[PDB]
Amino acid sequence: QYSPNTQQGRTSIVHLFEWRWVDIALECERYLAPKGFGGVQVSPPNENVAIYNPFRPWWERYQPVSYKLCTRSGNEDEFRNMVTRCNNVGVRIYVDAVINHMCGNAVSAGTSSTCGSYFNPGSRDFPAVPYSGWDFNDGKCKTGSGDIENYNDATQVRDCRLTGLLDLALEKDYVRSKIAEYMNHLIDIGVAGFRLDASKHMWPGDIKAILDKLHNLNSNWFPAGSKPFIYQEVIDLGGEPIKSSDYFGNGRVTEFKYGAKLGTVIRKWNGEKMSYLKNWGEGWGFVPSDRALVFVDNHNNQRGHGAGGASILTFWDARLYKMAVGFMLAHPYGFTRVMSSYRWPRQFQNGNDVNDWVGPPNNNGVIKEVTINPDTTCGNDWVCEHRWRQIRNMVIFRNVVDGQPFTNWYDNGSNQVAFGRGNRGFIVFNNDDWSFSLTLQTGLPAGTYCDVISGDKINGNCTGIKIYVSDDGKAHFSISNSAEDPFIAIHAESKL
Ligand SMILES: [Ca+2]
Ligand SMILES: [Cl-]
Repeated sequence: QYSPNTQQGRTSIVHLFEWRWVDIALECERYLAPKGFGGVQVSPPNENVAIYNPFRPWWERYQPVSYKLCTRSGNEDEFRNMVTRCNNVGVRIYVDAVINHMCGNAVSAGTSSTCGSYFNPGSRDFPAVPYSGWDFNDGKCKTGSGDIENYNDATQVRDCRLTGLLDLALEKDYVRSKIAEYMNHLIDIGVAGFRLDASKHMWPGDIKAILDKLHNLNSNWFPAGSKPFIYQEVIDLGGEPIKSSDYFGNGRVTEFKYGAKLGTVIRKWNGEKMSYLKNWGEGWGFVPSDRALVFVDNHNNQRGHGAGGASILTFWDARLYKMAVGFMLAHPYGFTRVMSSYRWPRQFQNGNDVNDWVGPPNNNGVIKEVTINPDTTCGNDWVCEHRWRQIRNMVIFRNVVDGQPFTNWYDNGSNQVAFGRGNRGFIVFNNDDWSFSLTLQTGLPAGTYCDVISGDKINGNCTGIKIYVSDDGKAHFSISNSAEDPFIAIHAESKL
């Protein structure tokens, strides 16, 4: 469960949030595979409630109506096609599995679903699965509202409705079996793993019982005995009765303290400084590295919808975001997930974005295609952070230094730090309000290296900054606080 099942040498996955299956298939072949990306986390592929008030919000996809592979992203044939083409190129697909609940209990009965399936929340009827009143925790929940009212009671957090969402009775074999049927369908199609949505709202033991029903990965692409990669979304900051360690026996867990603390440090909130990142990782109270799925932002906290709050860095904070992603991608702790989003009309009112519900770029509800510009950036409002040179090059940096130890740490006692990864890579950051100019020990073999943040290595030459490492491994670095990107990164494969 703990191994990503990525191709040897690929160390990150990217969340292609709300992308269509045909767009992902093309991206796998034209960019992800050649650029060395390990895999793609896709949006929930199962049928969901079509919500028109507000107009097709991104969160309607977290309200299942059935397990049919029929959504705004495409149909079952398009999904299968995408998994096949991506696998044939070495890029894995990870499915966002929404198995804790069905749709909101107050949603109107009818066929307002992405596949026309009929459902009736009020009477607990979802014929397309099928599920009935007997398959929900209505009688198990002990709160007066039937919803989760207090997170200090670990029992209601698991048996009651997360903000009205009908809660599946995951202790029942029938329900466990319907969910396994769905997941095994995806596994046999070729998916390498899953993100278990709302894992905090499920009992570790119920989750385990489901995973015990799962097939090994498709033997046409994966070695015999391969188990699906499992990462559970569990928001565990401080002081809750539920701990993310309770879920270590099922697979990895999302470490939400990672992006929250990286955000406060890089923003320099409340006296925090980059020099404190010396012992980043478990030393900061994070889960063990081999059980961590890390990221700077995710789809639900980049819009103020989740763990981290206002400290979270996103593409909106382009300069600081690149630096945070760079640090994450250079640092050995955990398995990294890169975010890929779409722009929406942010509208802050009283400190809150009232347009945080807006779904993906679309035409009358039909998701727009991802168009690629001549400079490799995307159009149609897709941000495509995974295509930003600084980010894309750091994804490669992580691949090149995979397995190398964390060494040669340097810091000025403030916000100017540097460190290397064995003798395969070196990275330098300047987040102080003054310039950095110093000769550092890089642990790298002598030679001329291209800085992969400012440029690229293109046919025996660098398009950006060049760094010269001496016989003793020392090298001079100059970064002004006015630089577009206040950090420099060089590695074995950017060497001239
Ligand atoms: Ca639950
Ligand atoms: Cl997540």
